[PDB]
Amino acid sequence: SHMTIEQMVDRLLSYPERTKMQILAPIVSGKKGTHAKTLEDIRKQGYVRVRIDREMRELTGDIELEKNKKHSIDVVVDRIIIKDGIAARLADSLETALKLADGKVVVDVIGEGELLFS
Amino acid sequence: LVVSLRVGMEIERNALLRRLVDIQYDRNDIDFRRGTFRVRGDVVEIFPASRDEHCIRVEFFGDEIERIREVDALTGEVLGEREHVAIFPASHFV
Repeated sequence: SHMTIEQMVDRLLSYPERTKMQILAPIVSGKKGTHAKTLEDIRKQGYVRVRIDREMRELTGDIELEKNKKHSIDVVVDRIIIKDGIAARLADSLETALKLADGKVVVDVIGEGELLFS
Repeated sequence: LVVSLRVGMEIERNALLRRLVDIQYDRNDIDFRRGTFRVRGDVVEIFPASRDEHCIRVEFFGDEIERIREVDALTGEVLGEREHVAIFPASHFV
């Protein structure tokens, strides 16, 4: 239910060394609208990479979404590899994503599936 | 004492962080002030001590620098793209 950051970090640390992961903030899930204001704020906050409708796209690419169609937008906060000393970085990146997406974070494990924490 | 950065340079993100602290930059995720840096996952932004300089945005992919840009930190606007940059210490007293 309500995981601590320690619990989240320790779960990711249970993966083998060299495991690649992307830490995502699921800011919009299955919602209609252009989401122009959202994309603007995230660009203004200095983020680079987003996943919009399952396409990895860059911010400041002039992104326009159809208003009357549902969209999902994930901010790609970090792209990490499990290795010695990553603990603090995992914590920080997880925290950043949780703040962005109002207490949810998605971890995409490359070669495996996704983990949802909250 | 200078921290040299270039595209394709093999360096861990936290290694860059340590080196910045070593030269009197403070981590400040809550301020835009000169002589500090902020961290956003695999992006590190450095606000140089020098007046008239732009914020430097360093983008990592694994243990490699993939892109370095001059940016407006307040607005996120990209002002330039760089191959090579160098960060000197935040003070002349080291």
